[PDB]
Amino acid sequence: IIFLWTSGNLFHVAWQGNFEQWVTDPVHIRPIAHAIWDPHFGQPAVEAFTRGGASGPVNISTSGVYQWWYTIGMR
Amino acid sequence: MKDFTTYLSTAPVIATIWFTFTAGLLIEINRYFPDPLVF
Amino acid sequence: AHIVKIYDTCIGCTQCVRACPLDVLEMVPWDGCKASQMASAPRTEDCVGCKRCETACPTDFLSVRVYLGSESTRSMGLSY
Amino acid sequence: LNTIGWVTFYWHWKHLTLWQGNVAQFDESSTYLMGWLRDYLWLNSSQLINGYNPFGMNSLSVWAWTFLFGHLIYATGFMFLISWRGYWQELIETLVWAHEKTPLANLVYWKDKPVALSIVQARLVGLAHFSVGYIFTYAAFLIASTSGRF
Amino acid sequence: KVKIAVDRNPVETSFEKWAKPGHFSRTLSKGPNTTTWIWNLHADAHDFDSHTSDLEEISRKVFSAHFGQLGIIFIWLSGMYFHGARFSNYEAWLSDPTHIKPSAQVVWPIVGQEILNGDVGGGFQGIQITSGFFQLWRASGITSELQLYTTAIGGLVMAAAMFFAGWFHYHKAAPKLEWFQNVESMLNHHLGGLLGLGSLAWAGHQIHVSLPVNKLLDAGVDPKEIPLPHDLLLNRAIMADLYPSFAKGIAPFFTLNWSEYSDFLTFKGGLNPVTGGLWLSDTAHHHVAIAVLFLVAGHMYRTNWGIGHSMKEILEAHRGPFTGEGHVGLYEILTTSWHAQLAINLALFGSLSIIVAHHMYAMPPYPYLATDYGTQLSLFTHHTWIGGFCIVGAGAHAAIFMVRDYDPTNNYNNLLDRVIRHRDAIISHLNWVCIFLGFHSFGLYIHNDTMSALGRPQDMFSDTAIQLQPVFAQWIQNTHFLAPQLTAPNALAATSLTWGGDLVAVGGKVAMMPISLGTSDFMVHHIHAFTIHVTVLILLKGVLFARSSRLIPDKANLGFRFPCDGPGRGGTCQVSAWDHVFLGLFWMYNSLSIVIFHFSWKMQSDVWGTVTGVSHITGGNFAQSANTINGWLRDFLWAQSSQVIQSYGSALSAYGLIFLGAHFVWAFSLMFLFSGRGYWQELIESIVWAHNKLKVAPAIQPRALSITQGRAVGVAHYLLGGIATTWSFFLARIISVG
Amino acid sequence: GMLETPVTSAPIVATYLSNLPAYRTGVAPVLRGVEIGLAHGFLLAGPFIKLGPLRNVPETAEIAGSLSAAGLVLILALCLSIYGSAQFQPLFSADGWSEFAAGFLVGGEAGVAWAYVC
Amino acid sequence: WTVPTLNPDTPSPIFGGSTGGLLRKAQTEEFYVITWEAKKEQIFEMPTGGAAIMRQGPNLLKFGKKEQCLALTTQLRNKFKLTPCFYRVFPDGKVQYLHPADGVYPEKVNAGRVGANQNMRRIGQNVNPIKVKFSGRMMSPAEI
Amino acid sequence: GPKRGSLVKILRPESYWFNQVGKVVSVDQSGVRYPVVVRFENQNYAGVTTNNYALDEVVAA
Ligand code: CLA
Ligand code: CLA
Ligand code: CLA
Ligand code: CLA
Ligand code: CLA
Ligand code: CLA
Ligand code: CLA
Ligand SMILES: CC1=C(C/C=C(\C)CCC[C@H](C)CCC[C@H](C)CCCC(C)C)C(=O)c2ccccc2C1=O
Ligand code: SF4
Ligand code: SF4
Ligand code: SF4
Repeated sequence: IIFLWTSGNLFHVAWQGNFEQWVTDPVHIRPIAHAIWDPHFGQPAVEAFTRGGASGPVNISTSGVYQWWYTIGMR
Repeated sequence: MKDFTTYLSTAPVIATIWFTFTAGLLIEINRYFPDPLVF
Repeated sequence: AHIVKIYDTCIGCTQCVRACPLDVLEMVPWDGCKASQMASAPRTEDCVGCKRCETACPTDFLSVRVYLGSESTRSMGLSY
Repeated sequence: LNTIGWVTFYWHWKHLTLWQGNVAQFDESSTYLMGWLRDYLWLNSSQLINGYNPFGMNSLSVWAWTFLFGHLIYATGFMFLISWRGYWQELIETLVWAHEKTPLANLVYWKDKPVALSIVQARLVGLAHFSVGYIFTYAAFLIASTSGRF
Repeated sequence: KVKIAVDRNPVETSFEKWAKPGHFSRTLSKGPNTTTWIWNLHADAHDFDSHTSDLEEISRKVFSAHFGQLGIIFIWLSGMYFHGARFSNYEAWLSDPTHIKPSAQVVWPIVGQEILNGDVGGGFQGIQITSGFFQLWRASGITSELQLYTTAIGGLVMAAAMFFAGWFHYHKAAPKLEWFQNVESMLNHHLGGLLGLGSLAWAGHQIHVSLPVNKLLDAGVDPKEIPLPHDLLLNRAIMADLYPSFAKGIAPFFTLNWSEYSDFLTFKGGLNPVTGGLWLSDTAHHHVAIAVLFLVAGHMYRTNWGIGHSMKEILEAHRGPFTGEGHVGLYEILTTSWHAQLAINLALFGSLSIIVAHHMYAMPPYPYLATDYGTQLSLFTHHTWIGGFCIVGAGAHAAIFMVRDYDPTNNYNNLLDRVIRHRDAIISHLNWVCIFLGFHSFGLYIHNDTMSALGRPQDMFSDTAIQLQPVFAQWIQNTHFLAPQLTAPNALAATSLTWGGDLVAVGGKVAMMPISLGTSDFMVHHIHAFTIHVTVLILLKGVLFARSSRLIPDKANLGFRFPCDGPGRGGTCQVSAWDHVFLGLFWMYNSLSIVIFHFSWKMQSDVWGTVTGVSHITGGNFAQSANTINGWLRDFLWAQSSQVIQSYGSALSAYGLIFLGAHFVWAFSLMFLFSGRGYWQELIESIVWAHNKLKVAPAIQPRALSITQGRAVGVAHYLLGGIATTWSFFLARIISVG
Repeated sequence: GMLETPVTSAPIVATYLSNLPAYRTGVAPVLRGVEIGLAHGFLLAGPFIKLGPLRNVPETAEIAGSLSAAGLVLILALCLSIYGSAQFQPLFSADGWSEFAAGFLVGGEAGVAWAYVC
Repeated sequence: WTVPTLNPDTPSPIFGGSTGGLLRKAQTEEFYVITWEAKKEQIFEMPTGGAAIMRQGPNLLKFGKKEQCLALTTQLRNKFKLTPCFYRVFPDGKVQYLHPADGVYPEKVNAGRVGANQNMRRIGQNVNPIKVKFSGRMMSPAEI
Repeated sequence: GPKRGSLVKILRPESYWFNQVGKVVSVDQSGVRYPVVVRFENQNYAGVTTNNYALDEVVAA
């Protein structure tokens, strides 16, 4: 379960994050955790959670995995 | 009168008198010696 | 069903018997105490575990003990 | 939960006053508990509770909803911690009567007999709701304040 | 035969039993062995049923106890008048009510607490009071501090008379049991003499003292220049100068030409526009009518002559097919059980206090009261709390009757029996309706929170989205506003401004305006209905299952107050009716806190404020914000606690200190509420060992508090904490922004 | 004994409860299911249309309301099926309750489809 | 003394009917039936709530659990000085007599009783829970 | 065993008055297992001030 959890973190960062854009300017770009598909949303929520730089609504990660992965060599 | 002084010897009455004495002693000290922080 | 045990410190005061709201305990002939009476628990299948018996016992420590075991419909006191 | 709440209030407020620049604010206000309640809890929860409002919403609305969500789970755990079993068992016995006497619904009948939660189970469920609401409330406040003001 | 029945010298006045703690109880007179004893000594001190079985001795005890209470209250009133005379700014306030803050408490200059003596105006420094005594004194026509001092001495004398009456009617001449059981005579004397002669003599005081002095005070003449009241009684020509009716004397009264008394017995309605209070002429006519009504009501029951009704005959006469024997047996219950009487009187006395709160906010009876926003908030909140507590008490003593006094072999197929006999149906229906109310009332708030959070405000329950208008309340409001035209022809205005109409302002502040009702008011009223129904559920379940339940068939033998019946049968914690009072106390706190929050926010938002249009204190945010929980959290609690949290370094700093202290006490209660005495007893065992090691173990054995005392301490500190928190919040807020 | 009441022991109430399809004692469980479904799906089609999230978009309010009503009828039929799977191990049997749940599915979908036309 | 039998045709006390009566446990599992012989007509308190007039002679009530029958037995025994006995009835019609199963009430000693569930030791002489680990179930050390 | 009125000391470890001092009331001379009747000036958690003990559970100290 621990290794499946870590593989899921890696997969959702690789597919839905902005990791290849984060590493160029890591001071001014917010790390993206995973995309939001919530059909209960309205259009102001879809507009407001589309922060940048994303296509749709995303969550901004606080778990710190981009700094750890960028330090240990992920690019 | 013996029973009245026995009642005055009970625990809440003596606690009231003694805390009135202690609080009044502290109040008079903080009046005549205003705001002591040191010494 | 709960576990009710009687220990040899019983002095046959009958207090536990007259405290049970379910008629589980009874007094048997015995020779271990001056009262020649000892408690016994032949009907522990109807015991709910309220512990009134333990409250009624005068001895230190208790001579009747209720160990809450597996629950049934009778031990849960269910009328349904 | 109390002790880790103290160490994280302390950590978070000393680092917020470091990150803003005015460590003098922490040095002046941390020596008395009204300074805590005014300058860390009241002050740093302005943009949190403005996550949604009758004028609109922004990206902090999820942390405002989670903040209220944690207050609610905390409060619901107080019910299991304060009120105890026999009240609820008498209430469930009246509910059992009410279901078995109502026509056209008593054709449906339970397989497991409904009873109240046990005493140990009550303590575990109350402590569980208590702790989950504690964690969600402080995580919502911490993430929303630190991300909204920086 | 109704007559005076008294036993001579029952109990010797002696200091002997003062020196023997717990003399009243055979268990407690043995002395203290463990610490539990002390708590028992204070818990059962006034439980006279556990002292004696003899109803006569109990009745005497409660009679003298009541006298003690009255003497204490008279000491309290004496204190308020004395502090109003000696340590206040009442005269200065009389000269300028709109710009001087009522203050009647001053602190001594030690340890810096002198800062609490703030600038209240009138060349005075003290604590601004919100009890409303100044407006009551101005309405009564008091003008000088001397009259207040004289009232203080009078009330002290009356306190001494009440304590003498207590000692006398317990130790020297103590009434017999059949004196107390004359309930028909008691109702006659209290309805005639107390309410009737009370309101008659008060209407006398009003018509002869209040009306002229307050008419001159509204005219503008300096208070010192106004004639003293005895000159108003003595020279009737002055009374004819203000109201010419007084020239004719009492000749129109006896000749039934009462229409000529329309100068001072009016039916104006509304408020005095220069003063913001009800017309004292309306209040005088009101008290005269009330007087005549109650004196008529006090001649209903038969005493020593043939005329008059009989209570048992009226009770036994109302019997139907659905109820069987009907009200038979209730007379015997209510003339032999003090707890049943106490339950009825507490329920109606609490309800009456809540009605007092609503009618006094809506129809301000005192001059310069409506614009003293702090006084209005304080009075409403206070009397609402008192009300709630007395209702919970009613449920408590109802249950105490049910366990100790209920005896079905004089009470067999009766109203009470049928209630006990279909209690499962009653509680199950109340259960369902409580869940229904909870789901739909609270669910609208959660629904709104979700829709507002999801960026879909058009899907909310609000005045602009899905509307839920209070059509019935609006219709009743409109009808009562249109009432003076058709269904009340002799009324000049409506009974209250809140129905609709214009606006009465005094000194730039809004006294009262029409209160509008929308979706938010609909939602809070159904929240109120929900919480009240749940409280009723707990208390009523407590009283109906006090004797037996399917869980505990012999609960009556365990008493009214007992912790449980053991961990068996799944667990029986809090099965006693006392524990139902304990939970009802928490739920009563919940309900009334939401009620006073409703009142506070609504008044500050849609009613109060200054007149330039009207600028309200919070700009009118209620209608759009009071539909989400986040709205209450931010716009009410968070926004309005600014004043309390920044009150340091000023005269309101004590409200900040009591804010923190109340939060502390509330949290402190959770230790008692969430834990149990086994842990604490074992901890005390370790500590006792430590004391034994140093030869300091007490002879009275340290014991952990009982289960029920743990619950009692818990709920008491919980209530004290929460209520005092809202107290400090309210007072600091309304005094600073008022 | 049981408390005698003119609500629990009224004659016209007893005849009305005997006439409802949960009590007729001799009709098929499929027929009971389709009648109960034609009642309940037809009444459940309403509030999804009038109060649902697509209630103000024209030409699609009734479609989404009936589609959500049909989804709820399918969830209710699954609930009936698992209740019968857990309860019995003519109406009160495993085969009879499975026929009753299938009849409720058919009758509820037919009631929603008839409410879309109406 | 011999074991008595249940007479189903025993007149019940005068009672209007409560909501705290029997449930489906009486039809599916069991219900318990109490019987006593009264000396006069007198009102007693029903343990399920309400008052009831007993008849002069035999009486018959049926309850849902054993504690209701003990509560009525204790009430009729301490207040009215009567000698009741309550049975156990199954939906097959099986009748199980108990209380007093000896015939003499259990609050006084009678010869012929065999002591059950009696440990012949103190409570401090129980073994530790390490000695009864890894049995077929949970065991308190007082079980042995 | 010990005589009436003499002070003894309790060695039953699961007793409330273990390692404490009481006063002998009577010693039963039959074959009873716990004949020594000792009163104590302080009560236990059950409010009782009297217990029966064996011979090897009391020491006249
Ligand atoms: C002044 C002379 C006097 C004397 C010597 C006595 C003596 C006695 N009275 Mg009597 N009695 C008196 C005056 C007196 N009484 C008065 C003024 C009243 C009216 C209240 C009564 C009404 C009365 C009743 C109804 C009863 C007695 C009883 C007794 C007997 C025992 C009571 C006792 O010992 O507890 C002494 C009690 C106290 C010392 C505490 C006083 C509590 C005061 C009144 C309450 C107010 C305090 C106040 C709220 C402050 C609180 C502040 C804050 C901390 C909250 C004892 C012979 C009892 C009896 O005979 O039982 C068999 C009894 O039932 N008395
Ligand atoms: C009933 C309610 C009530 C309350 C809450 C207050 C409250 C107050 N009064 Mg007011 N007062 C009252 C009624 C009240 N008063 C009445 C009825 C009178 C007319 C007698 C007065 C006349 C009065 C004056 C003249 C003054 C006050 C003052 C005060 C303030 C300080 C009190 C103080 O520190 O005393 C001093 C503290 C003590 C004396 C503590 C001793 C307590 C003893 C030791 C207890 C012993 C226990 C014993 C068994 C029970 C008492 C028996 C009794 C017969 C002595 C305080 C706000 C003062 C003030 O406002 O300053 C600006 C002030 O000067 N009051
Ligand atoms: C018409 C005459 C009359 C009046 C005015 C009252 C008034 C009162 N009675 Mg009632 N009482 C009466 C006749 C009357 N009673 C009769 C005939 C009986 C026997 C059937 C009773 C039996 C009775 C009992 C058992 C009790 C009362 C109590 C009360 C008080 C209720 C507390 C309150 O809210 O009052 C508001 C308070 C006031 C208005 C304060 C002013 C009171 C003064 C003394 C004026 C009242 C007149 C008084 C009766 C005259 C006494 C003269 C005396 C020197 C002989 C109230 C003072 C209760 C009480 O509290 O006892 C102490 C109580 O327990 N009464
Ligand atoms: C209930 C309270 C009350 C009281 C105490 C009064 C009192 C009074 N009213 Mg008022 N009044 C009232 C209610 C009251 N009123 C109400 C409700 C209305 C509205 C309908 C009025 C409308 C009204 C009007 C229009 C007038 C009054 C007037 C008066 C005064 C004279 C009345 C008179 O002649 O009575 C008859 C006389 C008596 C009853 C005498 C009392 C008995 C004496 C004291 C007995 C003494 C006997 C003793 C042995 C002798 C002393 C011996 C000793 C020295 C040793 C008197 C002060 C008149 C007035 O003067 O206005 C300013 C007046 O014009 N009243
Ligand atoms: C008309 C008013 C009234 C009267 C005369 C009574 C009378 C009684 N009540 Mg009832 N009751 C009432 C209203 C009343 N109650 C209300 C308003 C409630 C709701 C709280 C109740 C709920 C209630 C319960 C649950 C119980 C009673 C019981 C009793 C009986 C014994 C009380 C006793 O001896 O306690 C002694 C008095 C005390 C221990 C006083 C301390 C109470 C708290 C701790 C003080 C509150 C804090 C204070 C306001 C401020 C603190 C300030 C500062 C120190 C921090 C006595 C018949 C008891 C009983 O057994 O009846 C047979 C009982 O169990 N009452
Ligand atoms: C905020 C915390 C909280 C909450 C939510 C509750 C809730 C409740 N209390 Mg409790 N209570 C509380 C605090 C709380 N209490 C505390 C602190 C105490 C100790 C004093 C008590 C002591 C107490 C007593 C003595 C009693 C209650 C009762 C109740 C129930 C009232 C019936 C009702 O309205 O159902 C409606 C349900 C709600 C209002 C809960 C929220 C429902 C949400 C908004 C909608 C549900 C849909 C949901 C979102 C779907 C989830 C799907 C997901 C799982 C996938 C209700 C469940 C009473 C009872 O059960 O009798 C009827 C009762 O007698 N409580
Ligand atoms: C409990 C209070 C409550 C109420 C009244 C509503 C109401 C609504 N919600 Mg909201 N909702 C709630 C709580 C509530 N919600 C909570 C607590 C949450 C967060 C968990 C939400 C989250 C939410 C979302 C995400 C959405 C809604 C939506 C809606 C709307 C349509 C829902 C729908 O179609 O259901 C179908 C309706 C039924 C199945 C009705 C069943 C009830 C019937 C009428 C009972 C009949 C009893 C009858 C009188 C008995 C007669 C007996 C006789 C025949 C014998 C409707 C206005 C939708 C919307 O767009 O809002 C506008 C939507 O998208 N809600
Ligand atoms: C804290 C706590 C205790 C411990 C609290 C106790 C024992 C009360 C202690 C009160 C005071 C501090 C002890 C008595 C003080 C005496 C007056 C001694 C004189 C002291 C002088 C300074 C006056 C319980 O006993 C308990 C029981 C049941 C549920 C919850 C709890 C619970 O939470
Ligand atoms: S168990 Fe306790 S109570 Fe019952 S007999 Fe033995 S000793 Fe007396
Ligand atoms: S627990 Fe309840 S049932 Fe079991 S013995 Fe003690 S009392 Fe009798
Ligand atoms: S002791 Fe406390 S917990 Fe154990 S049963 Fe009695 S009440 Fe419930």
